[PDB]
This record gives sequence, structure tokens and C-alpha cells, in this order.
Amino acid sequence: GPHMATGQDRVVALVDMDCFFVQVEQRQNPHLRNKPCAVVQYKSWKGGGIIAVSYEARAFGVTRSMWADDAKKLCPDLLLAQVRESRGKANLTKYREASVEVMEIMSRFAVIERASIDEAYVDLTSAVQERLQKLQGQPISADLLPSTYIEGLPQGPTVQKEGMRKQGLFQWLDSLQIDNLTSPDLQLTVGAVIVEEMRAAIERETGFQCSAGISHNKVLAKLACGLNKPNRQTLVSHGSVPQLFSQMPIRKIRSLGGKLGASVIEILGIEYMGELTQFTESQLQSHFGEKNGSWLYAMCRGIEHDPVKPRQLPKTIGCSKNFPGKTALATREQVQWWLLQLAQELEERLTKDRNDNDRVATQLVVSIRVQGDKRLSSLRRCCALTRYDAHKMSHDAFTVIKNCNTSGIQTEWSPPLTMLFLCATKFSAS
DNA sequence: ATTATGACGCT
DNA sequence: AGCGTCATG
Ligand SMILES: [Mg+2]
Ligand SMILES: [Mg+2]
Ligand SMILES: [Mg+2]
Repeated sequence: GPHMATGQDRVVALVDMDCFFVQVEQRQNPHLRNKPCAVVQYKSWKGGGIIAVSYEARAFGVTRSMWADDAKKLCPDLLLAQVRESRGKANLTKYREASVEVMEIMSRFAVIERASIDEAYVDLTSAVQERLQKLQGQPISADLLPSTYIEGLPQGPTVQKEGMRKQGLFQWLDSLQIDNLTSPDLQLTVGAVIVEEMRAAIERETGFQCSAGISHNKVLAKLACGLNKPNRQTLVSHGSVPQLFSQMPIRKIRSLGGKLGASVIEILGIEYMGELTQFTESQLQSHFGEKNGSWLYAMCRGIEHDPVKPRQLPKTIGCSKNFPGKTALATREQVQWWLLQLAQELEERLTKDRNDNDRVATQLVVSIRVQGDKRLSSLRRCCALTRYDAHKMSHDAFTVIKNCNTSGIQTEWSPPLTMLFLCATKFSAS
């Protein structure tokens, strides 16, 4: 009744750049614009591995994690851009720099949480209150929402996509109560107006297009963002949740696309998120633990409390390279050379980070994988990071991992290493 | 022979 | 601390 909380206290947006690395390459090279194109890492093995795909290329079935040679079988005219290689490894600096450009624009509208290289959550609650105060009870025109979809509409008693979008928006706006400054639906709508403005600013000032979701929490905003891509935004209201979730596979909700989600499905014998409502909070906690159970109980009703953290910068700065199959490192010279390459890239990135962001990392994490281990990381060990010096950092990493060499010989390394990873962590202001 | 990251939970 | 899970450009 009146005391059952409904999780409608915040306005949260998730902004996600469309096919991000592709857009960075298309800005730089106009010949790639409005073409089926993909971004690849490396080239010798099967043409390189695709990591980002333009929407034109997706129409042919090209996806991430596909080898370029196979993508070319699906789309012979596919255009490819290669990630830069420095010190023998992929170097993602261009995309990190482009990400900073976008995150700085977003931060003008509200405090953001950098969730990944190309996506950020936005807490718009206060900005919405402000814009509502300025509105003075004036209604929201559909002209202010030119790329917004309202999930679940139109409904009830034209065969073109834009026409359907507009009918849904008109139904939504007609049902809006514009005088209640505390109406959650009105707050979401104003949030969407703000996000239209933020997305327009990103495109004007960078050239990059993005999609966005607007809802009452991070999980719904992320889900909403995915409903209409690319270059569109979607409002998921609290009221839209029962219908949306009634046919939503559990794996589509963030955090449930892996083992936990598969166990929800198998243990409870359900398929869709809405089916979770039939279980008590204690039942869900008994199966999935106290934290997961309470989270599932609320989430399946559209309610989630995780805050938008005020954090625009990554918490760690890392450098990683796999040495698959026959390229695995089997000599101490090899291991030292690659640790040095990784450490030199890490030093460059850390020095730039210290100048830009007034902080210093204090912990170096070294991770390796040995040949034949199913896990992605075979061993992880930390040591002190007291100086931004690549030779020191690589020597320290070698000292930390050298007891892993099973070889009786000091020159050989066995079993050979299939992955090296150096990560700087535990930043302190300076 | 996917790869290169990056966040966060568990114990 | 070191490990596992989830994401997924
Ligand atoms: Mg994206
Ligand atoms: Mg993203
Ligand atoms: Mg993606």
C-alpha cells in the first residue's frame, strides 16, 4: 500500500557510445563513414580479431569476437581499421583519449560514473528538479524529445519506424500530469529532455553518436539503452516494468548473464525476469545468498538501489598481452623483454595520468597465465609501486613471478607463459 | 589462437 | 591479499 517503496526516487541515465572504436576510426578517416566497417586487433592470425562493428556491418552478421577473415566471408566489402601497435602489442590510447572527450562533455550536465571506456551513468535527479522549477508547469513538447522512445508504447485501440516512435511519444505525453513536480513519470520525461541535450552536445562537440536509457536506476537505464540502438534514447518507466519483464530472458539483466543467471533459471525453473516476482525475499536469499536474493527480489519489481558513483576516471591502469598457442614465452630473455614492453607502456600511461589527474598509483599487480591452465589468470601477486620507472617495474614483476618457473634450467621458462598483465592500482592524491 | 582491459564480490 | 565473476571495446 502506501508504505511499499516503488524505487522511483531517482532519475538515472546510461549513455553508451554507438560502436565506439568504429566511430573513433570513422571520425579520423572519412572514407570509413556510413560503411560496413569493423575495428580489428592484429592481422596475421585469421586476419585479426574484430572488437567493434558498425551497424551497417552488423546487418551482414559481423560481430565482435569474429576473425576478420570470417567476417569477410559474410561481408566481402567490409572495411577494416586496425588498432595501433606499440612495443609489440595493441595500444588503445586513441580510444581512451576519445573517451575522455566524451566523459568531460557529460560531466557538464551532471556527475557521472564511468562504467566503461564508452559508457557512463548519470544521476539526473537534481538537474531534473532544476529544470522542472524553470518549466513553471509548462508541458513538455514532443519537439524536445526528437530521438526518444517510450518503452511499451504505443498501445491499445502507419507502418514506419519513426511514425511508431512518435505515436508512442504522443500517448506518453498526453497521459502526463505536468503540474505535479513530484510525479515520477514527469521526472523521467524531463530527464529524457536533458539527455537529448547531452547527446546533442556530445555529437556537436565530438562527432560521436550515442544511445541512452533513462529510468529510475542503473539496471533499468542500461536495459533501456539497449532497446533502441543506434542513435536513439529510450525511457523505461516504472509502470512499463511488468510487461517488459514478462518476456525478458533473465540473462539480459546486467549481472545475470553468467553463472548466477543460469542458476536462477535452473534452480527456480523459470525463464523470464518477471517470473521472479512469485518468490519471497527469503526464498531468493536461500538460493542465491542474502545480497543477491534481496537484489533479485527488488530488481524483478523494477527497484534497485546501487548509486551512481561520482567517478569519472578509471581506478586502475593496466597493460595485458596474451601469447597464445606457439608464441608462448619459453625463455627468461623472452619473459623479461615482454615484461619490459608492458612496463614501458604502463610507465607512459601512468606519467600522463599523474600529470592530468593529480594522483599516483601505489600498488603494482602482476598476473600471468601458464600453458594448459583453463583459468584466464594463473597467478596474481602484488608488490609496491614506489616509482614510475619501467625497468624497476619490470624487474619487480619478474622478482614477483620468478618462482613460477618450473624449469630446472635458469634460462628456460616452463611451463611457457601464455599471458602477462601489469596493473597499477591504489591511487593516492598528489 | 580471441584480445585487452576494467569493476567488483568473496573469503 | 589472492581468487573468481561479469562485462564486452
Ligand atoms: Mg557502446
Ligand atoms: Mg559500452
Ligand atoms: Mg557492445
